[PDB]
Amino acid sequence: VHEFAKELDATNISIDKVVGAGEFGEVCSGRLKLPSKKEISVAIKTLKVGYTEKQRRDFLGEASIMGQFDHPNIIRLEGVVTKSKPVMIVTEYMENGSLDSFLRKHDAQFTVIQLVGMLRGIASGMKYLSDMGYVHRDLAARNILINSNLVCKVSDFPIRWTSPEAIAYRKFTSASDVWSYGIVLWEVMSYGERPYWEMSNQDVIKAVDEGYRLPPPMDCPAALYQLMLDCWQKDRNNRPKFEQIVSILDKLIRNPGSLKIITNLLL
Ligand SMILES: NC(=O)c1c(N)n(-c2ccc(NC(=O)Nc3cccc(C(F)(F)F)c3)cc2)c2nc3ccccc3nc12
Repeated sequence: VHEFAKELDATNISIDKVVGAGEFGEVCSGRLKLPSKKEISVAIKTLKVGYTEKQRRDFLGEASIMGQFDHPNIIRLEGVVTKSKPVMIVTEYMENGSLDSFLRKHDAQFTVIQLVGMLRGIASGMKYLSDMGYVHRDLAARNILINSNLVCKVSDFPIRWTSPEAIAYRKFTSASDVWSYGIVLWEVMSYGERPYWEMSNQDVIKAVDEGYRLPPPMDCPAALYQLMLDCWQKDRNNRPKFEQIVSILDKLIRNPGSLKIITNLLL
């Protein structure tokens, strides 16, 4: 793990609060004193006490992966603590939490441009990840974190987010991430509505396979809805690349004049 993750000295780490239960144990908020003496807020993921050797492997393997990325829209790994206890992964702090929860608290309270800003950020981090040959496989609004300036960053802590072919025979590529991105794009313009709500999973699979798609969110610009449908092409070879998605979003930020055109599943 130490090839990509720095071993932090625990005396440099202060715990301030428990802010959630994660999968391998709790997540906390705290501060990290860097070698240069600067102090930053961090999120601190603790490995649960009484962990098995395997959960350790997996807990840290997440840090091996994260430590390979250095990008403004990917969660930054500050380091790990393994030569003392509890075992920790320390990451940059994101004040406004998961994106889906955050947007649900603020239904219809942002401008279309603010929302596109969030989406641009996500698209840019994914462009980087796919450039490194990484397929995320769990790209979803709940795995996107958003900081106090509304900057969104890909993270990773699922039928509704998965492409038909990935569901069908585990064909996971960057194009299946692009499918998931279109779902994220729906989640954002919907302010955190569950994709396909509570439909039986069997019917989510079946409906999408027959050509049905999520409907446009309320007041959704045509441009963003068409982008969702492009992301949701049945033929994975026909989906945009992340680089094209970023380019499209950069255009809509330049001219909100394009966004003026406004638009149960649709076939
Ligand atoms: N508020 C924050 O700043 C939080 C924060 N940074 N984390 C947190 C801790 C660990 C992760 N881990 C990862 O993102 N792992 C990971 C694994 C594979 C790939 C990638 C990626 F590179 F980005 F593709 C990341 C993600 C997020 C949280 N996990 C939480 C879990 C539950 C509740 C709140 C949480 N808050 C936070």
